[PDB]
Amino acid sequence: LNDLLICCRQLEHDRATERKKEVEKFKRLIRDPETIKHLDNWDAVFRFLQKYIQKETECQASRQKKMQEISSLVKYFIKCANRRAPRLKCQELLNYIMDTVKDSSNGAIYGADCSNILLKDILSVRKYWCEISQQQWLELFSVYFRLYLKPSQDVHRVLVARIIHAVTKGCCSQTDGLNSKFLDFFSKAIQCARQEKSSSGLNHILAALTIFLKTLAVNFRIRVCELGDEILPTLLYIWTQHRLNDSLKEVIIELFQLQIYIHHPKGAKTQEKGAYESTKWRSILYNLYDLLVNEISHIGSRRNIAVKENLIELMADICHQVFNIELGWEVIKDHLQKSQNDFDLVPWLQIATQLISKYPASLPNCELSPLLMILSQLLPQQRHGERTPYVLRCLTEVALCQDKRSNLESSQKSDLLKLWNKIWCITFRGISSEQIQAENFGLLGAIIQGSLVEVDREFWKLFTGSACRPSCPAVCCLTLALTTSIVPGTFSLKESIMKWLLFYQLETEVPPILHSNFPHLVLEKILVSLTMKNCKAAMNFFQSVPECSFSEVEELFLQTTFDKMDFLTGFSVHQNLKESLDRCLLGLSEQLLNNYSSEITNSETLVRCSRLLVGVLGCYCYMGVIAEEEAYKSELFQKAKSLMQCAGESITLFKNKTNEEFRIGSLRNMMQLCTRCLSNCTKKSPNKIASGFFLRLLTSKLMNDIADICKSLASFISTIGAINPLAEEYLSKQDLLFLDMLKFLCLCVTTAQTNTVSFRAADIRRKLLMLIDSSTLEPTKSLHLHMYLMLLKELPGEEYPLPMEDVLELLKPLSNVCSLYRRDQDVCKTILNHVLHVVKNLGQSNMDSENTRDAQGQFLTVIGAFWHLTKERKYIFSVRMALVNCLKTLLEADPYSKWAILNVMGKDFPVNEVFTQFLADNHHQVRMLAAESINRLFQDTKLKALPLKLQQTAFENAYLKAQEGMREMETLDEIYNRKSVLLTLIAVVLSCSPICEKQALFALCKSVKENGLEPHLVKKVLEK
Amino acid sequence: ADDLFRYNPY
Repeated sequence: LNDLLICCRQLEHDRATERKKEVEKFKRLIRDPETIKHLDNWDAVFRFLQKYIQKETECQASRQKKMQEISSLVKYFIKCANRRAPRLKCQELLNYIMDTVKDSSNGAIYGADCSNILLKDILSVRKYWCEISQQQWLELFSVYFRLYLKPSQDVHRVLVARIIHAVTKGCCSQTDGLNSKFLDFFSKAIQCARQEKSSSGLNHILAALTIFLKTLAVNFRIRVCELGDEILPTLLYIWTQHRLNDSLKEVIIELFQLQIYIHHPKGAKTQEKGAYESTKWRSILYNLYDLLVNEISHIGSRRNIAVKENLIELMADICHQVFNIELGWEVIKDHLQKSQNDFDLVPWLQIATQLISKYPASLPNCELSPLLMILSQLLPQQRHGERTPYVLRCLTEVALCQDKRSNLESSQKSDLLKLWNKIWCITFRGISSEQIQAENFGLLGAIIQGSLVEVDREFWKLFTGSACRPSCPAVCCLTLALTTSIVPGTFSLKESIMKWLLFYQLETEVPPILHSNFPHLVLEKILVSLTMKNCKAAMNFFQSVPECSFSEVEELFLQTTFDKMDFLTGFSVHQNLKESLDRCLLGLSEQLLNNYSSEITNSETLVRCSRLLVGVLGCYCYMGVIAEEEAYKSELFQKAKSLMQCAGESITLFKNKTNEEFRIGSLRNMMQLCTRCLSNCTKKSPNKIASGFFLRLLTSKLMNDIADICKSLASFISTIGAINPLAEEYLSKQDLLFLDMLKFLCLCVTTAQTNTVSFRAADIRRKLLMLIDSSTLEPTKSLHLHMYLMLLKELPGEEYPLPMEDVLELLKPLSNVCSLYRRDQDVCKTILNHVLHVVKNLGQSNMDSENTRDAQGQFLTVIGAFWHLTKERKYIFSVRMALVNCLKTLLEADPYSKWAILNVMGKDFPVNEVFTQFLADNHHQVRMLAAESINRLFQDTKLKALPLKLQQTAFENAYLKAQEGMREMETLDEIYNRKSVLLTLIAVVLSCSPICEKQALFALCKSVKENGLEPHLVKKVLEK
Repeated sequence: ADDLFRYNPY
């Protein structure tokens, strides 16, 4: 240890040539004992190295080589000191990098090397990426962008751009974000790109600009719109005059899409509906429409003839915003008719398909008949060309659009019926062509679903026989036909369809249904409905069961302008057919079971067959055909149990030896299928009964083997910036399989408590809780973090609460887990979003023992710690939003704040009083979330109203906070946002609480002339 | 600095 200090003291001097020997010794003295002693030392050697660096630089080609070798020494030290773990102090290193890069006295290659080291050693480390303060981010951005604007053109410029990119991402993902005043910086760069032809690094600069606009669009919406109106013409000029490379074109397209999203949230056509309109924006829209039309007729826009999907989406959005220089659907019709080559016809078909699908109201009624006239002329070619699928998709979209309209005239209806019947006649021939069998059937469905064509006898013949093998589109068309048609007798047909569905080659060659995945409970419903006396009624009854990016910013925009407001808004079965179906299913199951081999057959086929059997049984049980108790004694249940027992052999074999790597895929597929089999919802559906049967199928040995495999796996030992520790790229195949098995076990435990099963849910739950033991779990491991988050999200349940000791076991390591990731914003947000699920079990107070208060304190202290850290401006708006969601859940759990009190600094705060504080936040999205969720303070939400005084006090406090938000006051956007927050709070109070209606109305009347609320906005809200 | 996260019954 003393040797290093002596060597550093010697190196502090200035020798003529012995300093080279000292440097060689420094490079060569790094050994394992020295590294072990350095653990805390690195700061001192680093500052001594800085002394040497400044002394050496104090004293052309030779100087350039000296700079190169000194940079090599610096990077060698940096990679050696952090090779095992990030230990070097980061702020001083960032200061060193800034000092070396800002001055132009150093050589260009030396600055490039320093920037490369900053990019590859600092921004690539998660700890350094997360610990950097906002001021350092801003000064780094300024320094590294001022360098970019310099006229010195070299190879490092592109690299510099990359730096900015990374920095921008960091400043938008770890702090409050860059100020709006930085935007002009970006603008300057664009202006340079207007005259500079090389355009070395515009892609990275524009990607950083896109990230900045995405972050800055939530506020300052009008500012962003003005910036777009200022910038976009230059981008169009660059697109016209540049080389038209790939990455730059894609980034420009993405930026145009973002601008259109901001100007027209969710396709707001007019200003009164939410759009922001300007003459410059309209001219830009027309110019960009012309540019995209010109770009479509190009080889590079697409052997392949389809256009890239992003271009089609942008084109459809522009057309919707432009359509009423007519520029209407007649342009599309003319392009469809005039174009002869299929290369010039597919893009317009794609554009029409997207326009119809996204905006059905765009196409007027009067254009329905002519359009179908044109499309019917493109399809009937006897050979199926490369343009046939696109024509079929366009026809399907047109049919689905027509099905949604009810203001059609009788003559129009007759003409449409004639055209639909004709094109049905053309499209029916050639159905045997498998090459387009996915599209054809779908079109047929669109015809059948809308009842646009009467089904003939020959259509039913298509399903029977060997004309077409079963497939997902074919089965979907079949169930659509069964829903809105009556099967002709021609028993000979229903049994034929049943045999076709259940066909298996007699003596190997597994049936197509067992090979291809189908949507859950689709084959079983068809099979059951076939056997019933009234197939159409049974299918309708089955279908009648009740249901169990930048989009959110667009929804926030719509909410701010008050254009969207989420609030204030006897069967009989043929015995012979049933026996035939049972015989066919039993025969298929037996043929699968006896042919089974330990290696030859696949694992998921057995599970698919078992799922089919239990689904058929559950579909029978949903109606009155079969009884619950004697469905267990049926031979089908025994065969399904045997199939599952045979399937468990693979699990046992993998348990015997885990080192095998080729069995992971099949096990993962089987676990995913089993997870899909089970359901946790309880609404008296065939899915619930099928899930119960499947749960009863599983034996205790399989569950114990799965738990043992999970324990063994758990115990077993380009991108822009740092990688998120929760990223899936850190997970191997074994980790993914372990996560799938853990999810399956969690669902089994959660759903097993309702029913009775062979295995014991308590033992499996105890084994699961053994995984998060303090001695075993290390939060620093990504797999353990994923395991803990999955357990937190899955284990708690509302219908059947867990024992409070299990809740304590779940909550025990949470304090440490939050302690490790205090710095990371993304991990904190994920942790909050996952922990908000425990409040359902925490709120129970029937067994209010000491364990209940212990668990409640354990959770509330963590929530209060997060709130206290938030109050000190320590977390970004995402963590604040997650905290708001958690507090809303807490308010739902305990309306009266009997136990939900946050303790911090020796003081206590009720959750209700804390919640109203978020109405004066600095971010619009958090304020809107709080204002929209404020209704929890006036209703039980478990719908009985709260006492009078509580409601009065809550309304007064919320109104006062909303007033104070405005009271603390180019910046029209802030004023507009605060006014919208106030009006939204008043509207929510009016909609939810009938007691405070008069008070809310009087407050609105006062604020009309006191706060300067816009009369038209409040008028619209009051009208609604 | 980090003692806030820990739960203290006493």
